Amino acid sequence: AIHVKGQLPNAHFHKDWQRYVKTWFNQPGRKLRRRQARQTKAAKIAPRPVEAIRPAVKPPTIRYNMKVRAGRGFTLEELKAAGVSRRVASTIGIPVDHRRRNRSEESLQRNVERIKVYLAHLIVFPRKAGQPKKGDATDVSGAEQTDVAAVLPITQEAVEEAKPITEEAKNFNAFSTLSNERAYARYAGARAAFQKKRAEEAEAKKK
Amino acid sequence: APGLVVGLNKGKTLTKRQLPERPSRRKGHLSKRTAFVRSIVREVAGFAPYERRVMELIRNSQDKRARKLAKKRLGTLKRAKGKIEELTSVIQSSR
Amino acid sequence: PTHTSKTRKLRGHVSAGHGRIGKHRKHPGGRGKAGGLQHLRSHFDKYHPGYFGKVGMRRFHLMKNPLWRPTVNLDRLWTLVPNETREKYLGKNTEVAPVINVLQSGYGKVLGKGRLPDTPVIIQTRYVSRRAEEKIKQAGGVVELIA
RNA sequence: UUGACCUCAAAUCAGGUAGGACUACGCGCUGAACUUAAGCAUAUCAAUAAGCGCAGGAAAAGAAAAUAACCAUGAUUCCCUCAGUAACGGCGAGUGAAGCGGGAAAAGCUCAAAUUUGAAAUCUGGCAACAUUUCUUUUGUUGUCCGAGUUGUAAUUUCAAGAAGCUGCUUUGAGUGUAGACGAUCGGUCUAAGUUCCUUGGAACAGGACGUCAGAGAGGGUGAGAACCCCGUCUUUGGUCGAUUGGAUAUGCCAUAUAAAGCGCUUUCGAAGAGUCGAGUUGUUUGGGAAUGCAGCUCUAAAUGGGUGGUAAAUUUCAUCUAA
RNA sequence: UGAAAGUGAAUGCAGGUGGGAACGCCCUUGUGGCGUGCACCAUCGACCGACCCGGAAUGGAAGGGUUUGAGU
RNA sequence: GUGAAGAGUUUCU
Ligand SMILES: [Mg+2]
Ligand SMILES: [Mg+2]
Ligand SMILES: [Mg+2]
Ligand SMILES: [Mg+2]
Ligand SMILES: [Mg+2]
Ligand SMILES: [Mg+2]
Ligand SMILES: [Mg+2]
Ligand SMILES: [Mg+2]
Ligand SMILES: [Mg+2]
Ligand SMILES: [Mg+2]
Ligand SMILES: [Mg+2]
Ligand SMILES: [Mg+2]
Repeated sequence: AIHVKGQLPNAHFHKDWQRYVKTWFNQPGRKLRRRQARQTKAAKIAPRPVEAIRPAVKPPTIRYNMKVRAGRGFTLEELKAAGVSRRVASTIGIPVDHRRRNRSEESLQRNVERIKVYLAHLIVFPRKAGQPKKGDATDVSGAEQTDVAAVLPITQEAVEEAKPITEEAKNFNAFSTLSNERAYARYAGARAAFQKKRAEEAEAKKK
Repeated sequence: APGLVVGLNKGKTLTKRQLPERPSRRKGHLSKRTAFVRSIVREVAGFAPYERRVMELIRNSQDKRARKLAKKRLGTLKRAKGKIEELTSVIQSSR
Repeated sequence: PTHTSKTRKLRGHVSAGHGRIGKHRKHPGGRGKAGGLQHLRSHFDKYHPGYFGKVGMRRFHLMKNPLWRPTVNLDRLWTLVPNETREKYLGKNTEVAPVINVLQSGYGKVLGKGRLPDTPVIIQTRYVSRRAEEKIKQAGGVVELIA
């Protein structure tokens, strides 16, 4: 029974847990298998990059919206503005995300720049060898499998190292502004319901 | 849009832009062909028995009773108010 | 390892340390922590007061990301900046003042514990305590709020 | 009277097909109690054992009627984290997920709703010919006739759109054998070296002396501990076969290639799944709390409608998705 | 810290008092006196949160409190 | 489900 010092025990071992114990003795084996699959895939799709180029997007929620990460695929607007048809995008390793949209010019411009850099570094082989066509390249001899992250890395946003302190900043009251702004949002509804009572119940005064 | 994390128009200020039309959001619109088909079907099929009962209460100016019956028949009040307005238009369409 | 265990020492001692009178029976006061209100009360009330009962409101579907707000005090503010930035501004007279973006160091609110050196600095933060803002302003610096 | 059509039969009719087994893993149904709660009924054991149906090399899931509430994200699955947390619980014993974040892997699509209506443009079967083959064992092509099909088979479209019209733009799939190599492999071997002497012993594979090879001193065999006795071990090419336009000038050549896609302004448009959604109620289930999922029964929709937004309700906004 | 919305840690040498390790200095041979005072404990305050006050639409600044917290 | 009388725009015997 309980008589020792420490936390009251919590162990969730009342089912037949030994029946479903998962061990990891295959962890180095799985690691070797996965590396061999990557090597097999790389040799098969060569000289195409092993990884497709991805957009840069901002993660949701206030915990991560200060960061930048790879997204699933480029938006239809982003492909349009970079001069790439959506049916052609997949044929040259550009993923298409029909779900994501560009709510701001910054997201659009950032990813349009990624596509433009990709296209400028891209060597499209002609469909028929030795008969170059529009949109292709005529110097395919120096083609090799290269990492997209070596050419188009995901870059985090930089900072202002230093700047002058203006008189406007010196007069700014940060704490009071935070308290006022929170109070203003908090009592917006009461203010709106008050405004109805301020201008509607007074209408009987006319007649 | 102060650029703070509190207040009415909180959040970082970026360059806003117009999102393109998503055709999936067109759902719920009434196409002219579908409206024509439904008018024909309403001619062939009549009214459901509860619809006749609701219209009768509407024609006798028992507005609360019609609302109680339509909500009781359809479930929610929101569907009832839409149905009573539709049946009210029918009643006035005949007048 | 087993060679150094007390079990090895009890070989030849009949009761294995569990007594001849009371023994080492199966669960003689029940299993787990059962009985905190009845026969284990003198333990629960002495070492885990507050265990039984309810306190406070429920909150359905809590999501902790909108609540995220780790804090940093004033005495750590200058430690967030690189060594080269400290040497350039800390203690000097410059036309520009360094910017310390506390959010990119992983903090959502600047709190007021400790003291600041007497150099101007611009503190970019989502939130700041009142006393933290007063001490930043006394050092000649400012707080600029961000999202 | 016959014939047509419809519906319904029969045949050892012509050709097919299902069952049984394997159950580690997989998808469901049904479903305990021991046990824990120091008794015990809710609870727990457990959405477990037993029982029943059904698969594959994986299965299931899957291109949002999804998140969120952000500067937003972006099918599914799995791992780490979230987290023994929010929550459930004779709030007792006990139980207990999810969004974000990091990582593995990544891939996207098909229908139904449209008048081809200056042409059912679609499909199966029989018969015949002609090809083809892991293969006389396989797999098709054409012709013809008969059936199917307008109670709708094709074609453009699937909301991410798109279609019809106004106006401007470039142009592509298949056989032969080389080198580079590559799957089954091989007449399978160029692949190295002590079986000398002395002692003990039934036997030398032991000890000693003298040598050797080593990209080989892994292992096994042989009359006792053998790198050099035997098989092997290590190292490294040349004979085939087949996938052989997979890559190269893939040359040398087949002759695919004459009419189908890309963006581009303007319009008017833009069909979008019903006893289903939703509501009540009963049972069950869940961490899901005035119902999380499932199921019965009652009621039963709509067209900017409808779903979701984790506290019941009425109203008003906003966001996001687009079910059956 | 608070159930929560929230708010969030220096009057001062990061305080005072008592004991105190180690060190230094004076005696004069004692279990000495003097000065700093680590750790730790007891203790008087200060500071942050909750709570209870008066208290000159929204905010709670200065002033307080026998209290309260797994704080500084 | 389909029809007839009766009861102070209806559903009860
Ligand atoms: Mg005994
Ligand atoms: Mg006894
Ligand atoms: Mg019991
Ligand atoms: Mg017992
Ligand atoms: Mg019993
Ligand atoms: Mg079973
Ligand atoms: Mg099989
Ligand atoms: Mg499958
Ligand atoms: Mg879709
Ligand atoms: Mg359970
Ligand atoms: Mg649909
Ligand atoms: Mg059941």
